[PDB]
Amino acid sequence: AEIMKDHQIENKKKKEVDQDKKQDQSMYSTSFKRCCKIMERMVVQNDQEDKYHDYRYYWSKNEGHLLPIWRFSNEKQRKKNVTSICWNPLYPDLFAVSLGSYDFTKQRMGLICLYSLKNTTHPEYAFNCEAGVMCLDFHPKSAALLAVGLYDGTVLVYDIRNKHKKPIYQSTVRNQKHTDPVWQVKWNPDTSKNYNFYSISSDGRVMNWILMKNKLEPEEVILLRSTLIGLACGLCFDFNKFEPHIFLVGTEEGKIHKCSRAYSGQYQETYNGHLLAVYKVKWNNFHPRTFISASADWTVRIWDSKYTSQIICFDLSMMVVDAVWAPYSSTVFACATMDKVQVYDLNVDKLNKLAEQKIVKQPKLTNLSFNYKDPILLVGDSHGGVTLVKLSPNLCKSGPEIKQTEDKKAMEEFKNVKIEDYEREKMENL
Amino acid sequence: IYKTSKEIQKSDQRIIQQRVENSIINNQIYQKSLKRKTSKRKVRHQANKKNFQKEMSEVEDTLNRIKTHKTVLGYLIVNSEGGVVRGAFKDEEESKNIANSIPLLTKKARSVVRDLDPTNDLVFLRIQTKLNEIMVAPDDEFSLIVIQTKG
Amino acid sequence: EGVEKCIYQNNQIDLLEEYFEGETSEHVVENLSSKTLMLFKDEKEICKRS
Amino acid sequence: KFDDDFYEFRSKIKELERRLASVITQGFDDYDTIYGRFKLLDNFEGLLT
Repeated sequence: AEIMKDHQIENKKKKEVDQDKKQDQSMYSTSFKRCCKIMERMVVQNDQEDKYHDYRYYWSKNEGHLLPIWRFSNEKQRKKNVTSICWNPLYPDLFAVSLGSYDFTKQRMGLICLYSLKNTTHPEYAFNCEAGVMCLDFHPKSAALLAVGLYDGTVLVYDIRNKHKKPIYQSTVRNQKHTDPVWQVKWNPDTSKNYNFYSISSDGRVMNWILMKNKLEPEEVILLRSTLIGLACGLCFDFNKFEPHIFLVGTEEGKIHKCSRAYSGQYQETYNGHLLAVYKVKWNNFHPRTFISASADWTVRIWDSKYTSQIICFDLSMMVVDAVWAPYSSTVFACATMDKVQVYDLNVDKLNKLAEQKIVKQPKLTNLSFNYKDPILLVGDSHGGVTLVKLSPNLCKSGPEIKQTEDKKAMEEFKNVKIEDYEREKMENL
Repeated sequence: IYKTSKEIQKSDQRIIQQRVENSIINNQIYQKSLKRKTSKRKVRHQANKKNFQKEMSEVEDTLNRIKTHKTVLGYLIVNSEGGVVRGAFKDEEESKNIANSIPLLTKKARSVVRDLDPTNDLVFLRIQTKLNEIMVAPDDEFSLIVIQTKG
Repeated sequence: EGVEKCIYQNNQIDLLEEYFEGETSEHVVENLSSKTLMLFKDEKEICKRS
Repeated sequence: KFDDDFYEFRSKIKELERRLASVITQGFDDYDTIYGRFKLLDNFEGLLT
């Protein structure tokens, strides 16, 4: 205290106005709130200690084992479907799943819930929306920025930091918001031009949204556009990490189209392999010009951008809902179909699925997501329950010899090299 | 006109209370408290009022949720001055004993942490007994104590 | 061994971290606003004077 | 050999022209006035590909 008196710089704040009010709810608010939040997690931690100990290190030859650990769901939100799932770039523990309503004929309000790994009893953040949220995404540079896509094409921007929880930005008829439903929404990595928002509507008009002050500016990147009436419907869109200009957009028609930001009215290439609408198209990690697409027709196909046809096609009796590449290692992907989730590694097996599991018997899986930080897969049920399953240690990169050649470059180069070698083998077979 | 005048006065009072509230939804606990303090001329009515004595679900809601959680005997808040702000236990004797005995141990425990490093201050303390686990969260304004049976 | 067992449980998750602690809302849309402070007008002038 | 280079060069000019069409279209929408849009046309009067 004497030292503070000696040096009167930045006098301590936190003036004791406090809460007062005498009775009927004195104090019980910010320093005390942190203690209560810590206490709730500690009580949950003791009960879930057996599960928590297994999650930290249970440690799960061509075999795969998947174990569901916890399921997060709300009885009130049981009608809502899981739909889009995302993980904050800044914190591996925080992942947000935005509930949405499928089947079209039945429409209900969708609640966006961010579930922290520390507390699984209830969502860390709860958001109420007029219509079900089709897609939810997090900006890579800032965890707080959140992109939300809802029915009637409304685009919602939410900041986690804001206490009020009202949408930071919205899309209106004057802002040229697209019609139908925006199935896929993504955040552009580049921050030079403020913040760029990419949204693909059911009508089929790629929309680029730039954050402004009390206003949003929308720019149409491309038009889906043949003896047919109206614009082609697009159910998904993805941007190659290696090249920003080239982006792949899926369509309801069933033909995947590679697109370039520079040419609004031109298509770089078109793939006619799929016979039904492709639910999700994603570029493979650690390699360029390669991607995996999941379609309504129950087949999963891996394509090469240079080629006009899918290099490998996987047939599943149950309809395929979505396919996601593994962030940790290339040539690893997970497909969830009719309560069955299957993970395939090209090196481990040419065609046979390494592992097949059913995390929840009662509900169909709306969507599945992959965590970059650890080998944990999030699966979303039809009832909105979200369950995370940790993958086995049998599948790993640089597996022929452990710690062989000591190549730091190989983690981001040998994986790229391995897919090319695998790709060459497919060409020889065909 | 006297009644009319009275009505007008009431209206005026109501307006003053609002200001920040701006009518609309019943909203906020903090706002209500402020109104009660500063001006006590008028109270109640105005709008729906949501749920009575529920200014904020989040700290109050979280405390209710932990109490509802299975295997938790109860959560008792201890006032900085050896007092029970809120008590939630099956037997008064256990709550009364916990209310006086637990804070004294935490203060003694805080000093033990304090002796090793002066800058370091107690953030959370957990004592595990053979049959029960005791968790105490200490803050200058309030202390939160929860007893949960080990699984 | 008992001390080691305690170390493993705490190591799994920090359990005290606060997501987005401290940092505020940052950018927040602001509407431009105009507030008339006062009005000055001539009184009982013949006709009107601009 | 020169003819093969020309075809490769022909694609490059088309790529250059395609980018110009996009930037030119964005600028016309942005001005929002007949006088402003016309001024842009005069600048690119000899630049039409």
